[PDB]
Amino acid sequence: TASIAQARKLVEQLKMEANIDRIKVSKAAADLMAYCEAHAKEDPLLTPVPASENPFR
Amino acid sequence: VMTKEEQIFLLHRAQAQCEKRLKEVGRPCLPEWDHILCWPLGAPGEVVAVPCPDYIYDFNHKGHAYRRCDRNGSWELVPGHNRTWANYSECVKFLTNETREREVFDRLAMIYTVGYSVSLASLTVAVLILAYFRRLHCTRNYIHMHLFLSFMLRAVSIFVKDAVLYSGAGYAGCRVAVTFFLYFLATNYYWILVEGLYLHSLIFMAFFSEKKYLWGFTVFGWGLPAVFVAVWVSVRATLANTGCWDLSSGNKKWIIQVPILASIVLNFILFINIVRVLATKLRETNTRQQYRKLLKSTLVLMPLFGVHYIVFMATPYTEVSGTLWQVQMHYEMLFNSFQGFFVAIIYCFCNGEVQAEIKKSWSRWTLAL
Amino acid sequence: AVSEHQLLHDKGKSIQDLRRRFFLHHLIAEIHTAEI
Amino acid sequence: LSAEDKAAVERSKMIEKQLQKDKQVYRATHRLLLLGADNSGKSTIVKQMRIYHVTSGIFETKFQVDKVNFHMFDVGAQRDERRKWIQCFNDVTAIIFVVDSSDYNRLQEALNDFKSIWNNRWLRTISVILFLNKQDLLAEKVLAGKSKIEDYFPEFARYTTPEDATPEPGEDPRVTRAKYFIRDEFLRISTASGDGRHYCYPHFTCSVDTENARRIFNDCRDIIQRMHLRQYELL
Amino acid sequence: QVQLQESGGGLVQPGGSLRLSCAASGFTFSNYKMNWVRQAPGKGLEWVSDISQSGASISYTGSVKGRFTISRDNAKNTLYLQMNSLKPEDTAVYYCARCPAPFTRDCFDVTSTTYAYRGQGTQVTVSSH
Amino acid sequence: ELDQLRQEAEQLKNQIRDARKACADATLSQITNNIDPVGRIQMRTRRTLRGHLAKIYAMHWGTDSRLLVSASQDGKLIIWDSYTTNKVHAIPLRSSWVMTCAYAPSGNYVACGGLDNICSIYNLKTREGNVRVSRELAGHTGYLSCCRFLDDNQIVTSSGDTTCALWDIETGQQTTTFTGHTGDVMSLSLAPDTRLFVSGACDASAKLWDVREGMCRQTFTGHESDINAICFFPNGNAFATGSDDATCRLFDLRADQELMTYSHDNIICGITSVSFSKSGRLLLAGYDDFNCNVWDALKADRAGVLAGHDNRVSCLGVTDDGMAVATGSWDSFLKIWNGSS
Ligand SMILES: CC(C)CCC[C@@H](C)[C@H]1CC[C@H]2[C@@H]3CC=C4C[C@@H](O)CC[C@]4(C)[C@H]3CC[C@]12C
Ligand SMILES: CC(C)CCC[C@@H](C)[C@H]1CC[C@H]2[C@@H]3CC=C4C[C@@H](O)CC[C@]4(C)[C@H]3CC[C@]12C
Ligand SMILES: CC(C)CCC[C@@H](C)[C@H]1CC[C@H]2[C@@H]3CC=C4C[C@@H](O)CC[C@]4(C)[C@H]3CC[C@]12C
Ligand SMILES: CC(C)CCC[C@@H](C)[C@H]1CC[C@H]2[C@@H]3CC=C4C[C@@H](O)CC[C@]4(C)[C@H]3CC[C@]12C
Ligand SMILES: CC(C)CCC[C@@H](C)[C@H]1CC[C@H]2[C@@H]3CC=C4C[C@@H](O)CC[C@]4(C)[C@H]3CC[C@]12C
Ligand SMILES: CC(C)CCC[C@@H](C)[C@H]1CC[C@H]2[C@@H]3CC=C4C[C@@H](O)CC[C@]4(C)[C@H]3CC[C@]12C
Ligand SMILES: CCCCCCCCCCCCCCCC(=O)O
Ligand SMILES: CCCCCCCCCCCCCCCC(=O)O
Ligand SMILES: CCCCCCCCCCCCCCCC(=O)O
Ligand SMILES: CCCCCCCCCCCCCCCC(=O)O
Ligand SMILES: CCCCCCCCCCCCCCCC(=O)O
Ligand SMILES: CCCCCCCCCCCCCCCC(=O)O
Ligand SMILES: CCCCCCCCCCCCCCCC(=O)O
Ligand SMILES: CCCCCCCCCCCCCCCC(=O)O
Ligand SMILES: CCCCCCCCCCCCCCCC(=O)O
Ligand SMILES: CCCCCCCCCCCCCCCC(=O)O
Ligand SMILES: CCCCCCCCCCCCCCCC(=O)O
Repeated sequence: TASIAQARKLVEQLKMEANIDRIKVSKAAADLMAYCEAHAKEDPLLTPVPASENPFR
Repeated sequence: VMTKEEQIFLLHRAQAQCEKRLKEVGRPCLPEWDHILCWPLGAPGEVVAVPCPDYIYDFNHKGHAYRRCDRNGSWELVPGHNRTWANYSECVKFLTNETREREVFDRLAMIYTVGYSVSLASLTVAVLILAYFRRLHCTRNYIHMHLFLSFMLRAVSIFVKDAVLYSGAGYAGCRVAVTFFLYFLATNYYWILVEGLYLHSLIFMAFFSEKKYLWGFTVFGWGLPAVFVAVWVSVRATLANTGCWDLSSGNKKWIIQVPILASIVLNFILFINIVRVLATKLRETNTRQQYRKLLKSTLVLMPLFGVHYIVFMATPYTEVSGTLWQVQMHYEMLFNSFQGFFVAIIYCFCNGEVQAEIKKSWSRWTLAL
Repeated sequence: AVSEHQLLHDKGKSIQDLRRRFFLHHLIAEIHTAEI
Repeated sequence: LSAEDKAAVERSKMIEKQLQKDKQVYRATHRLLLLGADNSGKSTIVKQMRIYHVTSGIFETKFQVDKVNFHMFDVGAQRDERRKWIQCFNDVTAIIFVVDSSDYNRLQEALNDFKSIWNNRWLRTISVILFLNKQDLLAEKVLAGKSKIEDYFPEFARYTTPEDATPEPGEDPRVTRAKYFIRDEFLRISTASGDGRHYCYPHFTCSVDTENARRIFNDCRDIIQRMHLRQYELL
Repeated sequence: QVQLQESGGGLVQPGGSLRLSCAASGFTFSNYKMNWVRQAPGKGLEWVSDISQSGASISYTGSVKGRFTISRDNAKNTLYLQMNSLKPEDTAVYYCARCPAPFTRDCFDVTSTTYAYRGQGTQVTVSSH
Repeated sequence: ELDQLRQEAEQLKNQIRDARKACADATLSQITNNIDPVGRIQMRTRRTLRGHLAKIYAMHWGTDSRLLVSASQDGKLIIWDSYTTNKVHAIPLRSSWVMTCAYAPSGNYVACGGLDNICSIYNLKTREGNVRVSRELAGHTGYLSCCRFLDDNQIVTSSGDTTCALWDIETGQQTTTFTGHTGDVMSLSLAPDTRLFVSGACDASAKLWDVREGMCRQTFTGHESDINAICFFPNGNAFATGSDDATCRLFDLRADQELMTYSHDNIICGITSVSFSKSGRLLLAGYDDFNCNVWDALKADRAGVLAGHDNRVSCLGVTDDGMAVATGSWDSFLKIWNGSS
């Protein structure tokens, strides 16, 4: 059967994915926490813009 | 029927005829202001009785009343000033005014007024509910709103007419009230017919372009009764124009009566066809439960059509009193007056779309707290 | 027929008839019945 | 300000007018969906009603009967999976489903496909039209007796002909029993779910049958009338 | 990751009995409907049987009506299918397949050629020796 | 022979799980316990766009945050002015069954596609002054599910053929073929740097793709059902997913695993569209229960409910400046939402 090629490609893809760099979830948590906090003031949805500056009167 | 304004005209013509006939050539004993006798011209001691003259109305001209004229020009009288002794009570034969007619009129008035009041309240609520929600905007709902508006106009016109000329000057206000009442009644009946016409067209003929007949149905339901009422008022004003239009004037009644009566038969036949189609669909879709659904659907569709008018459609005008008149009048002033409330109850409060919209609005309101 | 125009005609007839009643009755009473 | 916005307002009004004009022709046409297996004679059906009634993705066939425009779309070269793109076909007037009843092998797959379509949450609103194609092949093979149906459907040996079964003017009663048993099998699935939301219309269709367009037109009219009566809360 | 693995099979004499097992993982098994499919050699995939979420509704194919019994145990996270009264026409690779979306009453792409929520299957051969 | 390869592949799967577990220090919900909650958010419909005949399936926002394009199954594409509600263009599509639409970053091109398997491309800034079919792309044997623009000459395409492709506008041929998915690919989202993109398929998995190399880099299999919608975090280091199992998952590229899941007991219906805000603190996901829900991207609690649609919401979009959010559903109505002081 021709299914051998599919298995070989799956093995190659899994091997490629195995040799990648990974970062701890502790650093991942802080990256998203800081980004949202820094841009929280500039977010019209989080911080309601006054109706004078809001184009959607 | 002749009114007081015609009775005074007849009395004046009698006075004029006597005055012209008063110059002839025993004591004549000539009477006047009695508006009965102008006959005798002499023959003291005897007099002949003119039998119950016909020129006055509401008087059985089949008897006779005696008087007396004497030799010296005197009449039999105890109190002195009671001249021209008469026997007029032997011919009148119709007295003791009955109050049953007025009691029945007041009863029917009360019941139809309360029915129109409750129907107007319910239809106003239904109109407000339908006009608020945007999702309820549809051709079916547009025609329903038009029918409800016509019913409310009929109810308010009835209420106004109940006080224009039945309370307690010119006739301009009374004629306007009468013609408005007739126009609103005709428009209500024609819109009731239009409901069934639109349903039949949507089920049978259209199959497309349903939204293209809205203006046509609106014009047919509004303009045609207006033209009919215009013809009626023109005929009334140019033929007789006597008194107010509260009374009939002969065959001119059929100018409006026959057309509005005719729509009943057409709506009846449309209801026949639609119920037949419903029964055929129920039989084809496939039991004892089929009869229950058929009865449920046949009942609900009935008020929206001209049905229940066929019971007393063909009965001609009858007397004020009688078994046929009383039952027909009560039946009509009940069902016709309560029809609007029932139609509103069926097609606004019990409608699935309206209930769903009300539930959604209430859920949104309580969630905004 | 329509039973709301017939009612109007009947009530108008009743009112007019009652007025004519009162008129003719009071006239006849005054001229003749007071002597009885 | 207002001078420049006047052109935008005029363009918006023109676009609205064009949309309103196109709405009439859009609503006048009725959309249909054609579904079936490879063995089903969908190609023959579309060939018959595309001639008598005037990578590629899905196909489109336009035919007009009784001055009413109808549009039907076929699956085309799409993949076997259909659970994802079938939800967009929930606004069509009806689905024409073609079943081959002369094989007795893929019939079970046809039953499963019909059950999934009928019980689908998005397709439960719109009705499904059932066409039992290749009746002559079914009649011929059941007359021969070489291939049996009880082996694939043991309930057939105890099944009886319905009293309301109106047959053709002449044919073997064994054919009537076989064709109505298949119909009763399909209506059992159709009536197993759905409280009047959608209906099934069984019809017997042959490859050379020229009455398919009339049957579709009658079925579409019935669905439209039933939907209107449902909107009136009469059914 | 959602995965399925069937068990049970091998050479069985005609008229014997079998009992397949599969352990679902990676998803809420109690909220998903499960179907059984076998693939005969040289023939396409065909539906066999199915059982509802709570087991209240059970259906079977006409060819296997009454022959087989299907049951699920939510506690043990395992699906079962009893196979008795075998005949040599029943030789096929039995696969366990899931439905696409949970809390649904329609299961569409079970018989599809390629499905992402089916196990590898087990060989079942019924031959007389 | 196949058994040996399958056994070898099975072992490699355990290594990925062990590597992912080794980095699992603590849940993101635990570290976010000290942050201030967002609180209930009130959103009201400021503009209502109506005029579509059939159900609306997809829409996209422009770079200028002024014009948006919406796709409806009636075969008409209309560009709406969010500020003054006028329709600037109406494109009569050649195929009525359209499932997706895209807006070019420069505003000069608009693309759409669906069951026709052809990615129709329309030019707005034409010298003559009329919309026309610029180029039609063919080659996909399955339905067209999604498409996005990288620039005026390159367009990313997602179809149901379990494969994605990068198309050249001028050449009209597939520059690269993205292969590796097993189920139908539903939607993809482009990173802010227009360098890497991820796409969700109907196999409860997500993959990271590179437009330059054309090979997979990362794979996420946290979901349980088919992923319907997917969107990139504004920082380019994370992305959220929506599936039919009524749950939402956020994945990070560096961590290679989920951070937390968004789910609630009364929700039994899946998610159709999902997008982030400008700051990324708010995660708006369009659910099938006739309304949309706003989820906190750090606390994972419910922030608000965007109700008002009579049918399932099929598409959702947030402007580049976060000034407003527009949602399109199957009732042929577009609702634009904005906050208030
Ligand atoms: C449109 C916005 C403000 C949402 C709130 C909906 C309001 C305006 C709607 C929803 C339910 C409605 C009520 C439903 C029923 C009744 C009973 C009767 O007396 C008629 C009016 C009344 C009282 C309606 C008035 C309008 C109403 C209160
Ligand atoms: C609110 C809108 C829709 C309807 C208003 C109806 C108006 C025109 C009606 C309703 C009640 C009516 C009044 C009712 C009774 C009388 C006594 C009568 O001897 C003179 C006219 C007069 C004073 C009417 C004048 C017209 C009137 C004010
Ligand atoms: C609102 C609609 C239905 C009716 C409006 C018509 C107006 C002009 C009508 C309706 C009621 C009418 C009044 C009703 C009653 C009387 C007493 C009558 O001895 C003279 C006319 C007079 C004083 C009418 C004048 C005109 C009038 C005010
Ligand atoms: C006093 C009467 C005239 C008022 C209402 C009664 C009439 C109009 C109603 C009452 C019951 C109705 C019938 C009920 C059922 C059927 C059987 C169906 O196969 C044809 C319609 C038909 C025959 C209906 C015709 C209309 C009907 C006869
Ligand atoms: C006397 C004859 C000729 C007229 C018909 C009167 C009787 C039979 C009718 C008129 C009003 C009707 C009632 C009106 C209101 C309702 C509510 C609806 O939610 C169910 C039935 C019920 C409780 C009806 C029962 C039967 C009733 C049908
Ligand atoms: C029978 C003829 C003479 C009179 C016509 C009036 C009858 C048929 C009309 C008037 C009131 C109407 C009803 C109003 C409300 C309801 C409530 C419901 O749950 C059953 C339908 C029902 C009962 C309607 C059916 C038709 C109805 C009963
Ligand atoms: C569905 C309600 C029908 C009845 C409507 C209200 C009328 C009730 C009374 C009418 C008949 C009795 C007459 C009352 C007046 C009286 O004579 O004292
Ligand atoms: C539906 C809610 C309002 C219902 C109101 C019903 C009564 C309306 C007023 C008419 C009362 C009866 C006639 C007058 C009697 C009187 O004045 O004594
Ligand atoms: C919106 C609900 C109310 C609608 C309006 C109802 C008006 C009813 C008027 C009834 C007048 C009856 C007069 C009888 C004699 C009297 O009491 O003066
Ligand atoms: C827009 C809705 C209007 C509803 C009210 C309609 C009133 C109809 C006429 C009622 C007149 C009642 C008073 C009569 C005169 C009096 O006796 O004072
Ligand atoms: C469409 C409805 C109206 C058409 C018929 C109108 C007829 C009535 C007006 C003309 C006749 C007036 C009376 C003339 C004398 C007579 O007929 O004896
Ligand atoms: C459609 C217009 C109205 C109906 C047809 C015309 C009716 C009006 C003309 C009637 C006769 C004119 C002379 C009347 C003489 C009189 O006053 O006795
Ligand atoms: C189909 C609707 C037809 C409406 C008109 C029908 C024919 C007119 C009926 C009455 C004609 C005679 C009455 C007027 C004459 C008069 O009394 O002066
Ligand atoms: C299209 C269906 C028929 C339409 C016309 C129906 C007319 C029914 C009533 C005819 C007149 C009845 C009264 C005659 C005069 C009387 O005796 O008072
Ligand atoms: C719901 C049925 C119809 C309406 C109610 C029926 C009323 C019939 C009339 C009752 C009073 C008159 C009775 C006959 C004459 C009398 O002896 O007073
Ligand atoms: C003024 C008339 C009464 C008010 C209207 C009553 C009907 C509207 C609500 C529908 C109730 C349907 C019956 C089942 C539920 C219940 O008992 O309320
Ligand atoms: C008299 C005016 C108001 C009459 C009452 C109108 C109420 C409409 C909505 C009813 C409550 C929501 C639906 C409950 C379910 C049911 O109808 O059985």
